[PDB]
Amino acid sequence: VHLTPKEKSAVTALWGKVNVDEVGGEALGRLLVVYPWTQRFFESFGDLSTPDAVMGNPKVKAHGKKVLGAFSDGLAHLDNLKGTFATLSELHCDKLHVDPENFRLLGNVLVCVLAHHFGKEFTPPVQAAYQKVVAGVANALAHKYH
Amino acid sequence: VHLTPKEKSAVTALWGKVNVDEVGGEALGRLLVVYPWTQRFFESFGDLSTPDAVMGNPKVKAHGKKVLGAFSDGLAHLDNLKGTFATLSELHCDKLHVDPENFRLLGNVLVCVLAHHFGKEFTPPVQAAYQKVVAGVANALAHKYH
Amino acid sequence: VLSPADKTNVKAAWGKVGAHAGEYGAEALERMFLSFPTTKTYFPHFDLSHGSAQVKGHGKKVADALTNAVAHVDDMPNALSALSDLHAHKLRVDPVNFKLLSHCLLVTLAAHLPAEFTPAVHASLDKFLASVSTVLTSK
Amino acid sequence: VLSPADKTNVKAAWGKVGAHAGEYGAEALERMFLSFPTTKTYFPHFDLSHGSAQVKGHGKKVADALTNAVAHVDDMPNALSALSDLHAHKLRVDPVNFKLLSHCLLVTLAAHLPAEFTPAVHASLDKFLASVSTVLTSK
Ligand code: HEM
Ligand code: HEM
Ligand code: HEM
Ligand code: HEM
Repeated sequence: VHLTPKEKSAVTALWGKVNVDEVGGEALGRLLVVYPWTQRFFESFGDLSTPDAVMGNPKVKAHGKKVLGAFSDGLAHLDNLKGTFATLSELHCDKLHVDPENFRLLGNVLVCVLAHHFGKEFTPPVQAAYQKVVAGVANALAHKYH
Repeated sequence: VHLTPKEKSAVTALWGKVNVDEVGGEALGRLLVVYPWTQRFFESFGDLSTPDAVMGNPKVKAHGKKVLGAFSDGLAHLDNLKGTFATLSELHCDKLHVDPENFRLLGNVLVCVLAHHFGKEFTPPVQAAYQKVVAGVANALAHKYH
Repeated sequence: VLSPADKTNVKAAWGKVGAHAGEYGAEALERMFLSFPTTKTYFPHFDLSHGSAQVKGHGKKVADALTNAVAHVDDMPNALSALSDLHAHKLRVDPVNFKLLSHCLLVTLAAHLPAEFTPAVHASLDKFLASVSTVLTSK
Repeated sequence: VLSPADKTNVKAAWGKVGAHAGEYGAEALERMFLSFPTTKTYFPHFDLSHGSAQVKGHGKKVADALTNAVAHVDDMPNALSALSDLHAHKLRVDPVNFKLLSHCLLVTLAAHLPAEFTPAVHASLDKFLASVSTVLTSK
């Protein structure tokens, strides 16, 4: 993927404002609520019986923080997503066997969460920049599948 | 993608038996019949009004021959699908704007055509080898999207 | 299939759109064109730039179709029959593209209606837009 | 939606399966497990190797469900209701996987019934399997 400088600027400036303790858990929790088959991978997380239980589940919030960290790492290496996500690809593809369509879904949930938090500041060009990013991360995470 | 020697052997041995004048046109024609939105890209080909008209259309057969040639080229370079499909990726992504899901669909139609022609010889392990191939081609053809 | 809660959630969230219906439809289209450039080729007769009167007018038509689907949510295949024929027969819209526009509609709603865009309502809206998409690709 | 020709085509092609119904269902599962290894994780209690009595028995169940759908093709959501609840609620089967199995069923039919697998019938079978898949992922 290739972001223009304008896009890179827009992405980095928004990301600096992201709450790193909460946004990842919100994206992961929404993934589990909106696409419930994904819960199959989180049996050990306990109570996922209702949307409120999912969103407030300490393990969802904690795990979501790790997810967001990887996106942050991706953001720092837009020109080497593949090496950045190498071990995570082995994990998600070879060990967990997550269908890679779900990487696309989680990236798009993250985009919805950014829109939710930033409102009008999440303009159409800002979204377009973030779509390049989340596509790039999804493609890199799926590398062990192709 | 990585084929085992057993898979490479199985793939190359079947391909040597493929009718290069007909199989590509059958795959392209079936793509147009089974997934009719794909006809949007072939307005200049004339009569596509019925399955018989599609399959017997001289331009479908001729164009399908070109498609098959690219798969043959891919088969010769399993370790460099990206460079092999470079110009085709520019064509299909940058110029034609074909959604890359359709590359997956055409590859799977090709697999059905191979099964149709080879019957019992198209065993489950032989199919699995070909699925690696057509995934590889689809991924390479989509490179300009990611 | 849409649950009773899905139907109430979608009606409630969409009800908040008010006079902005056309505006949000136009914004979702703009989001789609910029984020997913492949979709632009369906509109060679439209200028797709910001402030385009053509995109604005089209957003109103898209919104009106969604409103029709909300209002006839138990009878969507019937309510959207004409639109389904148009999108499949005449326009040959690739089914993937409905997922793209649906996503952009969710983003638009999230960006404008933060109180409405709860996790449950997000799930309901996604199911609703997927149901609309299924009808529009059914022939 | 399935056209009258789709329904006749599917009935005709499936009618040719005869006593091989279970066998072809088992073969499609095997094709899926080998071609798309991600799908294997749903069956930790089955041995997935060739000749597996468990895959054979399961192929019969899959075939019986498809036959039920063919026989009740205008009432599929109802006929497959129990199966839909199972695949979504209990098993949490990723929707992508239905496309994988559907493709493997087409391959199996093409490999066994070359006279039946015309372009038109291929199109009808694809639409039918996609309709089955929609029901099985609908909750
Ligand atoms: C952009 C997409 C994704 C990113 C960036 C991501 C990131 C991560 C990260 C950073 C971890 C922590 C690994 C560690 O402890 O070192 C993780 C673990 C995990 N992920 Fe994801 N993830 C993504 C998508 C998904 C999806 C879609 C699923 C399932 C639907 C999933 C299932 C899991 C599971 C089950 C673990 C725990 C594995 C273990 O601890 O053994 N991931 N992921
Ligand atoms: C594995 C997937 C595919 C392969 C390997 C492939 C291969 C090719 C090849 C070899 C050509 C000839 C280019 C030339 O004349 O030098 C071509 C042209 C073309 N392809 Fe494909 N194709 C694939 C998928 C598709 C799909 C899915 C579509 C549309 C649904 C499509 C639409 C076209 C069109 C419209 C042309 C003509 C472009 C022109 O002459 O200007 N292709 N393709
Ligand atoms: C939520 C999904 C969608 C809805 C509700 C929707 C609704 C509509 C409506 C109401 C119209 C005008 C109908 C008429 O004039 O009779 C229309 C036209 C059209 N739509 Fe959509 N649509 C959707 C998805 C899409 C997608 C995904 C695409 C392509 C990416 C698309 C491409 C078009 C095109 C090309 C026209 C014709 C415009 C013209 O020629 O002036 N639609 N749609
Ligand atoms: C054409 C699509 C499908 C049909 C017609 C079908 C049919 C069936 C049937 C009839 C059963 C047994 C029901 C029962 O015991 O009450 C079953 C069970 C099951 N299916 Fe499917 N299925 C389909 C797709 C899938 C897919 C794509 C997957 C996963 C990749 C899957 C995974 C399972 C699992 C894990 C079971 C339970 C087996 C056990 O625990 O013993 N199914 N299916």
